[PDB]
Amino acid sequence: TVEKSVVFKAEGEHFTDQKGNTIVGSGSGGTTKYFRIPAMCTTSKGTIVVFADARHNTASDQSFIDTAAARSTDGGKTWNKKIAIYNDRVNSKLSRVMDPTCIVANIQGRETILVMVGKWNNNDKTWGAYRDKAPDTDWDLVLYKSTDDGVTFSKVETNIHDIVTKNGTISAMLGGVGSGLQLNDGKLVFPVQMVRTKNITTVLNTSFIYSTDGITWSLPSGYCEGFGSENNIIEFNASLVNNIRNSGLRRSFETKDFGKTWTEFPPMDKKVDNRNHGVQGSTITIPSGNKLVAAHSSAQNKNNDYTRSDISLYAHNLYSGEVKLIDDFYPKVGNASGAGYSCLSYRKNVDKETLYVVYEANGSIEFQDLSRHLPVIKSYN
Ligand SMILES: CC(=O)N[C@H]1[C@H]([C@H](O)[C@H](O)CO)OC(C(=O)O)=C[C@@H]1O
Repeated sequence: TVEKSVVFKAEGEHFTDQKGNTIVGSGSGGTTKYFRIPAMCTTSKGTIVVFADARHNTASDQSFIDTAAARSTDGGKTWNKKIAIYNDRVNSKLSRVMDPTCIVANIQGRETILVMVGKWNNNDKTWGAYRDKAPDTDWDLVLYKSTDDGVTFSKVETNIHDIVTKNGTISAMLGGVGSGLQLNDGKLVFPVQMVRTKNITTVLNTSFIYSTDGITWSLPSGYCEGFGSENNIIEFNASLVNNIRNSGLRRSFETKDFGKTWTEFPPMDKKVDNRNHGVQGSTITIPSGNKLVAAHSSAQNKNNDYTRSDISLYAHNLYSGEVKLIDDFYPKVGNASGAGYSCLSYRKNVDKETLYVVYEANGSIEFQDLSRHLPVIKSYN
């Protein structure tokens, strides 16, 4: 409901910690240096909540990171900002909570926003390098919830570290990045990515965790293949269908038996090319009369490298398999330090439909209202 705004400004934000002290980052004036990995959830009140890594010192994945949250009640025009989740502060160089996935859901009648992030403290290498232990002792996956429309967040005591430990073949697990979903039966579903222990031949796999209450979670028995593992899931006739990052063409599989076996989903499989290395992308459904349409954002990556230019919106005809570029909403070369991620959010509140996007823009997170494209996306079925 603004057409375009900056949510978090690289070298332009100041945050305080739990005691009220400023967090002196490496940006000019001690600001947070860089923002990455935006996740957006919109509530039934019309409130927009945006999470992102506040990477205080560098754009690097292995650095000092807190999860920042921004809340807008005026359609994305102004943003109220704070830290939603603080890292443990064991190591000032490496302690981090990162890569948010959010869900807005009604759980037993209460509208709740959930945010899940991975947490590390002493690991100095990329998470894919730690495959000895089940799970890695430095890792954890933490879940916070808000029941007051995004204003306060508190930690949820979960059985997630236990189901991973009981599985015995997973070194670490992370959300798929962006947003999860609530199924038509009420269950919460987080798409997940997992690094398997060193003896499993596949390093990475994709799957999901599910819960009825947000507290006790379960893993299905099967695994989808991994590719670039960041992924989202959509519900389509109670198949669950994911859409996975891959170097080159994105992949899409379907489960008809709730996570026991996955087979390629032709309407979305290999339809968008993100070229070299791959990028995270956001995929959601939009109802169109009694049919569904899948809306998707990811980078065109015209330079075929880490600059991941041209973050675009696509519509996927779930019936015919046709794909159409609806809008290249950020038609710029990104910063190779960390670029190209995005998150879509669609909501219809009473009779008002909104389609919003948040994305990485040279270290900052930008917001755009894309609702003007809904007629065109809704026609693709
Ligand atoms: C936890 C973590 O490392 N996440 C990072 C992810 C990961 O490194 C890669 O998917 C290999 O596993 O890569 C990137 C990236 O811009 O490509 C950003 C994420 O923050």
